[PDB]
Amino acid sequence: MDAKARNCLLQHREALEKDIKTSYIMDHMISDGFLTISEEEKVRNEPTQQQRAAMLIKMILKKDNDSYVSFYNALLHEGYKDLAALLHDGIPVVGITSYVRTVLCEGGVPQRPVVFVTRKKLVNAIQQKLSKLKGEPGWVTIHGMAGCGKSVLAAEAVRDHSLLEGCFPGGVHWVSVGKQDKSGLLMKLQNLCTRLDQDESFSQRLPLNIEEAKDRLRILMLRKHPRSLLILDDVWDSWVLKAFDSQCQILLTTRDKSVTDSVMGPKYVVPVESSLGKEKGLEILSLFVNMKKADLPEQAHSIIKECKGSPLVVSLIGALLRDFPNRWEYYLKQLQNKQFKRIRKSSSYDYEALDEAMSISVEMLREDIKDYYTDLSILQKDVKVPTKVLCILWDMETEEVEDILQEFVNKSLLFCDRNGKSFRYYLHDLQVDFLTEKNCSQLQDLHKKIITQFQRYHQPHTLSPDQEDCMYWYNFLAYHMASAKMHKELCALMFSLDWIKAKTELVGPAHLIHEFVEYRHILDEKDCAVSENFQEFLSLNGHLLGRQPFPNIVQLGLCEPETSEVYQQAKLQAKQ
Ligand SMILES: Nc1ncnc2c1ncn2[C@@H]1O[C@H](COP(=O)(O)OP(=O)(O)O)[C@@H](O)[C@H]1O
Repeated sequence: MDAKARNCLLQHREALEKDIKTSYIMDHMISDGFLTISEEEKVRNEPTQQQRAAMLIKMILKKDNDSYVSFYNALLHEGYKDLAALLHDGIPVVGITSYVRTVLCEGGVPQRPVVFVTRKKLVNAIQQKLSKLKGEPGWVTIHGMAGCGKSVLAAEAVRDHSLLEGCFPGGVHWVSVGKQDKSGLLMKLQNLCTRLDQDESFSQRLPLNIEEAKDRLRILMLRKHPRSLLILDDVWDSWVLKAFDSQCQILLTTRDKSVTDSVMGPKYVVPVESSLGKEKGLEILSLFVNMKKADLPEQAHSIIKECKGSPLVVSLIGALLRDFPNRWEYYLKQLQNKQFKRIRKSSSYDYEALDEAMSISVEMLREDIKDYYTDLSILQKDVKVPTKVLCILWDMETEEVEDILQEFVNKSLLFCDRNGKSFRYYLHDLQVDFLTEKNCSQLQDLHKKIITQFQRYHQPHTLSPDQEDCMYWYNFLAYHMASAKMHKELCALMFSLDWIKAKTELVGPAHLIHEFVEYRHILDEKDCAVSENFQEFLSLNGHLLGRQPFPNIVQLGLCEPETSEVYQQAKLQAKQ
């Protein structure tokens, strides 16, 4: 390579080694043809994250100008903005540019699926509607059935330099919404407000209710993110859309086109066909198995027919065929002879083919990871979970956890959004439904497992927002205990001035109040009454909690009726 390049590479090596995770970086470099499979295997055998990184950078140092740029592009693709900035210095000569790769990563837009086929006519129709917004507020709605590929479409539509530069110089921000209640949407809006004001030029505290969050979003889009697009993935209710109605440009996906009825301004719509066509389905298969479409066996056309146009199902089956290469007849027959049993029968969706594909794929998991996949049945819809949460669940180190999860990801059984060093894992809604149904009888014990494992790494009072899993536990500790039916632990957590103080000072009272209401049904008569004590203490004082300067929770508790357990706890602390 160039002298600029090497000096620059050699110069930033320790910075690179320190921070980069190599797995998805190498996936890109392999695809670009600048890194071999044995080179990957040699890197993956290094015992640690940094030694994997050291090994790779050593290999790249003995490599041409194009590898540097490929590696540069993997860094942007994977969210290593600041490390790539240091490599920009030494960049040699060699619709998706570096600009697109950085803008989308910055906005948290999902990377392309493991295997990806173009859908040009749909992508162009979305881009055409987005180009009609002309720097003014408006709504573009992508609508169609669950799993038809809307979110992949929305991400591809913005994966374009001219559109981005010409229409949205302020960038794009992706919000994963899904089906939400008020406190669920609030959690999403709080996280969004944090993302949109990183340099902290506006309030350090979170919005504490939907009205405040709507207002803060309005200010951040006006003052920080003018001429930008907000992308809302999977909106179920028109009331949710009103929370975002703040003079913005919005692209959203939905199963229900009527979600835009409570909202005003320019409205454009792109219907997505319920089924991927035969040829595109075959193309997905061919890319998974690495052959030309015309060289596919005869079973391929039958398999596509059995997949009923669902790209998730086609992908599950394609990954199986890649993994077990001469079994086309065997897997066609399993798909035709459907053995899986849906209890929660009907839906807004035909599960038949997805259930069977999931069932076959899960069955073929090598035996020492089958139980790990079962554990993921406790993952919720529309929650992207940080690696650390699974380290805790499995008592394993980060490298080992991430390796196991990549095996699921590579089989389309799991998804991973990468922003540089931060890794977050999620399931498609339809996969949550499958696991919940498959493992229904284990679900309580799995929820109990996470609480048991959490209690060896943390204490509730030990939780701090610098750590990557912090908000997961504030948001979902009570949820998991209640799902585990662990009434004792739930009471010990929630019937606590300390917990109220800690949680309200971060996120305010609203979710807490909802958790008291939602989980009260698992409690005996005695604890149910104390639940109500705490709930009314929070509702009474709800305007005060989480607002700086923070109220004295002991003083507030001493204003509760003397029969109240809140008062009795407040009395003890006052003395102590
Ligand atoms: N263009 C595409 N090429 C390859 N796979 C796709 C494509 N679109 C969707 N998929 C597959 O289908 C799954 C579901 O797509 P997604 O966009 O999440 O659907 P929806 O948002 O409509 O529920 C993805 O995780 C991926 O496996």
